Amino acid sequence: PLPWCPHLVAVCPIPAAGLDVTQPCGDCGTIQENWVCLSCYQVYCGRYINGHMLQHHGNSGHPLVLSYIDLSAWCYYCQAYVHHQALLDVKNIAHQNKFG
Ligand SMILES: O=C(O)CCn1nc(-c2cccnc2)ccc1=O
Ligand SMILES: [Zn+2]
Ligand SMILES: [Zn+2]
Ligand SMILES: [Zn+2]
Repeated sequence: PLPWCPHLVAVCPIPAAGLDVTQPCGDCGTIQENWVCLSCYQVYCGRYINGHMLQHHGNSGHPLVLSYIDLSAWCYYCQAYVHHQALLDVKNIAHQNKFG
C-alpha cells in the first residue's frame, strides 16, 4: 500500500453526523461489503456485490473510498490502497463506530 497518493487532496471533511459503518448501499440497499466515499460520504457497495461504488467513481470522479469491512482506503485512479496521516481521522471515526 502507498504512503501517499496525488488524490489525497480530494478527501473532504467528515460530516458532523459522523459515519455509520452499517449504512446500506445507497443504490441497492445491500448491507454487504459497503464503502464510503471520502469526498462526498455517500455509501455504496463493493465490486463483489453490485459494484455501485465503482459506478459512483465513474459518474463523479471521486477518487478515494473507505471500506466498512476492514477500513482500508482504495484509490480508483492509482489502483492501490493508500495509508497516510490525512486518512487517520476518518479511519478512527469509522473504527470507533464499528467496534463500539
Ligand atoms: O470494490 C470497490 O469498488 C472498491 C475497492 N477496490 N476496488 C478494486 C477495483 C476497482 C476497479 C477495478 N478493479 C478493482 C480493487 C480493490 C479494492 O479494494
Ligand atoms: Zn449496491
Ligand atoms: Zn463521492
Ligand atoms: Zn490516487
